[PDB]
Amino acid sequence: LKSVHRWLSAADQSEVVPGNDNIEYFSINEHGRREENRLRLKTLLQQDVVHETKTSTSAASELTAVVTINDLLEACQETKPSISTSELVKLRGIYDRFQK
Amino acid sequence: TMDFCYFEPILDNVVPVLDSVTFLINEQLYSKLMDLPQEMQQIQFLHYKYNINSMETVVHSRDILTSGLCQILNCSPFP
Repeated sequence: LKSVHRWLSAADQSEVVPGNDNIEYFSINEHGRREENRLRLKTLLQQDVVHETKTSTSAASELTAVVTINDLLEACQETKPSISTSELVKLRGIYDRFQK
Repeated sequence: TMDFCYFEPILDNVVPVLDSVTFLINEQLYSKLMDLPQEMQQIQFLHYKYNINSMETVVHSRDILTSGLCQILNCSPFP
C-alpha cells in the first residue's frame, strides 16, 4: 500500500494532452451566440472520424511501483496483536506435562 | 452524364438563410486571411476568390471550397 501510494505521488498523474484545443478565433465571431468557445469545441470534437480510442494500455507501466527498505520501515513499529503472554501463560503451563 | 434529373422551383421566394457556417482552411491561406488588417477586408477576401455573394449564394454542409486546400465543415441550423 505504501509503495503504490509513493508511486502515485511520484507519477502525480498530471500533464496529459495539454493544450489540445487550437486557437482558431475569428473577428466575425460576434453578433450572435456568445458561447462560441463551446460551439468551437463541439465542432473540433465532431471533425473527428469516430471514437477510436485504440490506445496502448501498457503505457502506464504499473509494474514500476516497487518497494524499498526505507518504505519497508513505514511499519513504524505497529501495535502488537497479542496484548501479553501473561494472559496466555496457563496455555503451556497446563501442558508442561503431556496432553490429556 | 445524366440522362435525366428532377427539378422543382422554390415557390413564393421562401429561401432560408443560414445562422452559422464553419470553415476549414490550410496553414498558408488561413494565415494570409488573418494577416489582413480589419474585419471588412477579411470578409472581402472571402467574397472575392470564392465568388460568394451575400444574400444570393446558397451553401451546403461539407462543401469543399477548393480541392484539397479548404472546405466548409458544416452549416447550422439548416443543411
